[PDB]
Amino acid sequence: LHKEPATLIKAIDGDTVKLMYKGQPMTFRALLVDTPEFNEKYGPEASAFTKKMVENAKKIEVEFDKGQRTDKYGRGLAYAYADGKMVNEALVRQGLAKVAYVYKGNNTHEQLLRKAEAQAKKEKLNIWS
Ligand SMILES: Cc1cn([C@H]2C[C@H](OP(=O)(O)O)[C@@H](COP(=O)(O)O)O2)c(=O)[nH]c1=O
Ligand SMILES: [Ca+2]
Repeated sequence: LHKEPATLIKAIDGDTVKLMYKGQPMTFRALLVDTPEFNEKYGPEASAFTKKMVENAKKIEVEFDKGQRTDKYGRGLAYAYADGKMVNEALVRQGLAKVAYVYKGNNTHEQLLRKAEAQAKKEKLNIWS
């Protein structure tokens, strides 16, 4: 896989963000994770965590996996990075997202993310508290 440039347009919630990619606005959905909706427990915390990460980044990148690049709602499906740090992993590591939506052929980072989830669960963080 390879990282590609994007720029922040607007934070949306814990696992979606609006980015400009190849010059076009798109809503991205983070691969392999599920944050609570804003109306659910830890939803506002997941939103704030992703907002801070993408707003403070000097450099955002997206990395597509090997499979589907957009979902049925037209959202981009990618791993998002903020100054080299994976958003998807960081949410899981902090107990603000569960590993989820693991479809065959877009699952390159699945075991990296599951290792982060096991760590957050051991630490009883957030969703795992
Ligand atoms: C993360 C992800 C979601 N989706 C679809 C599955 C779910 O469909 P349904 O809307 O029919 O439940 C939805 C979950 O996204 P959200 O968690 O953003 O609601 O997005 C994919 O198709 N591919 C993916 O990789
Ligand atoms: Ca969600």
